[PDB]
Amino acid sequence: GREQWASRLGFILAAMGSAVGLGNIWRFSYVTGENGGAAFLLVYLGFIALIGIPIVLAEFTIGRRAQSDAVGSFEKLAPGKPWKVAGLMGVAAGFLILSFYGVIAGWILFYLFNYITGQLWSAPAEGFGGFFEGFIANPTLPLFWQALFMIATIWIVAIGVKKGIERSNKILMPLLGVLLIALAIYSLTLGGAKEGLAFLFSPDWSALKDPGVYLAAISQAFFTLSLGMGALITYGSYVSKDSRLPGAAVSVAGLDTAFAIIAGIMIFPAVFALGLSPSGGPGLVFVVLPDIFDSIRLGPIVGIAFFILLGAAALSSAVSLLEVPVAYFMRKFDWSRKQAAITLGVIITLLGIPSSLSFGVLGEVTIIPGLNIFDSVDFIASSVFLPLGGMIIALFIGWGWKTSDALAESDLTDSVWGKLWILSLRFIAPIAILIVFLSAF
Ligand SMILES: CCCCCCCCCCCCO[C@@H]1O[C@H](CO)[C@@H](O[C@H]2O[C@H](CO)[C@@H](O)[C@H](O)[C@H]2O)[C@H](O)[C@H]1O
Ligand SMILES: CCCCCCCCS[C@@H]1O[C@H](CO)[C@@H](O)[C@H](O)[C@H]1O
Ligand SMILES: CCCCCCCCS[C@@H]1O[C@H](CO)[C@@H](O)[C@H](O)[C@H]1O
Ligand SMILES: CC(C)C[C@H](N)C(=O)O
Ligand code: NA
Ligand code: NA
Repeated sequence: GREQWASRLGFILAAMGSAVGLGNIWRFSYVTGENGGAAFLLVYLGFIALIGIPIVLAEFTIGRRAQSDAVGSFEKLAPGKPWKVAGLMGVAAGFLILSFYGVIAGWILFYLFNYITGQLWSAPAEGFGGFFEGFIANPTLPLFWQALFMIATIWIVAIGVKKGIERSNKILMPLLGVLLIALAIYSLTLGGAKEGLAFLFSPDWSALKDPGVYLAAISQAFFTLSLGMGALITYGSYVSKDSRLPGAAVSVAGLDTAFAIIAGIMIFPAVFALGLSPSGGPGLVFVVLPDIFDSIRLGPIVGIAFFILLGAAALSSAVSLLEVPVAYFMRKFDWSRKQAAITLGVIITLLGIPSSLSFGVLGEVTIIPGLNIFDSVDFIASSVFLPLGGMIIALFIGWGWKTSDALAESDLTDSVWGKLWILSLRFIAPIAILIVFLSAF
């Protein structure tokens, strides 16, 4: 008696709700800002089309065919084979990513609280940078705001696939999109549009000589798509026998890429208008956007609505993160859904506390040479586990299945896209990820 998405539209909304989150605005802004902008963008865009779309389809195909969790989908489709390592790494990557994801999601609830309590309406004397720096440097407060978010994340995954994840507000993600477009229009009028549009859309190939911008591009590509973390295999697992998988893949990435491009038109024109540097770091959007909201007469209302819609999309992305280990520990250890959700949830919360302290007391502590605790947990998950875990998934469909099985389960039997899709999984994606791995390291 295994669960499945009750409604018909629930699967694509859940996958979109998984993809559209903090990686589109927070991470995309500062990863693009410190990687040169336009040149990094085109490489990132080319990775999404060539590699992101096939892997999104590939993860959908594995889960729907096997109807099991992340690891058990490889045990059923290929028993006694080492392909399951991609499922193991994905479970670990979701564990690592969720730990610091809730921390950033704690920053959002804290800013939402301030707007709701009239704090951040006008500019504090320390400035929005000093207010942000002073808040992240505080040890206790972000832990408290990380906890509240994880509780809501735990609450939803414990309720179930049908009653919780499936039952979500359809309006919030378009509301967020409507709010981003309106904010993008306003940012063009601030005076830094030309400076920002040049940084964002005029390629400077000088920054392309470093092979690290490809690694950072493939990292943001897989992060924003929820790939390599067992999410889409799991959301594909609860899918009925008849459903259109290819169009879901293009809708997920197409909508997601639309949400990321608009986030660049809002941030970078606003960055240059304030005279800031695009390579500030993780707190780029937390120091820029409050500056921009304060320029608005009704900015407090804009800020309240902004951190509500963004917080809900971050809520749906973390729910898709927590669902992967819960699904594994349910089948493996016979844990109840509530027990697995609370246990893993509190565990991942404690694992994310070291990432939160790296912005304050633990700033000078590094694990990977030159990278603090937060940058090292992110780098291992995003830049190492996600591509390497995604390469094996591609090789799994390209060389572990017979072609008729892949095209049939992917519904690409009678189309030209099946030929280009198999080409990408067998050669394009695994070789390109390999070349990026060899070049960066
Ligand atoms: C409204 C925010 C998003 C909705 C989710 C929150 C619902 C739960 C509301 C009760 C929990 C709020 O928890 C709240 O955390 C803030 C820290 O930011 C505490 O605030 C504390 O530090 C802040 C700094 O921002 C000071 O301005 C404040 O004087 C001090 O009390 C509040 O004392 C506490 O009440
Ligand atoms: C909403 C869509 C915005 C698209 C922006 C595209 C990038 C424009 S960069 C462009 O570079 C030229 C020199 O190369 C300068 O002469 C121009 O003044 C400057 O604008
Ligand atoms: C969907 C994404 C579409 C992005 C389109 C961006 C086009 C800007 S190209 C840019 O144009 C300048 C002139 O304006 C030239 O001076 C630059 O050398 C050249 O690089
Ligand atoms: C880890 C993922 C759930 C993050 C999500 N894909 C985002 O773009 O925010
Ligand atoms: Na995304
Ligand atoms: Na989301």
